[PDB]
Amino acid sequence: NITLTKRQQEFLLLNGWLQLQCGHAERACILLDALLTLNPEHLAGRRCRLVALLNNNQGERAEKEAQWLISHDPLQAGNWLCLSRAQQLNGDLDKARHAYQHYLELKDH
Amino acid sequence: RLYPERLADRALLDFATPHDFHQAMQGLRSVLAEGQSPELRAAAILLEQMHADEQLMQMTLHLLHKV
Ligand SMILES: [Cl-]
Repeated sequence: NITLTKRQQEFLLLNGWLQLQCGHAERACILLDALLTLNPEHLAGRRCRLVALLNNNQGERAEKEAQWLISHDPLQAGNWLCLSRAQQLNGDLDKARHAYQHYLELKDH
Repeated sequence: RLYPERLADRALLDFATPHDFHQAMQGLRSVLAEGQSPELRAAAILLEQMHADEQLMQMTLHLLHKV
């Protein structure tokens, strides 16, 4: 049994974001996968890994992770923007356009 | 322009932005070193590979006003 403390979860999250912000998308996914294995309910890590998967050209994993956030947090408009990009990387431009519309609608509330 | 796609990339990276470094890194490596799953074993090897970059990582995070 393995656990991370609250400060350790944030330290692992900031390092995952650092690699993303600094253009190391795969390192971000590697670090944030470990974070979300030990705390799969960490939303900030879910969002960071999602955009990390997009920049790592992993549209398949990104689509499922965009769906996960749409399910467990449907109010956040940024979830549909991520689904739009993932479905775009997956070639389904029709779906990507529909997910982008819901992103525009949800931004206006 | 009809659609603000020029702001899409900036919006994605804002969406991903979350709201002592040496000691914290050595502590996290300590915990991840015991995980047997592939995810923890992959991240433990990565954090060990970036060990020579701790000062650079702390400096960059400090400039980004995060750590
Ligand atoms: Cl030391």
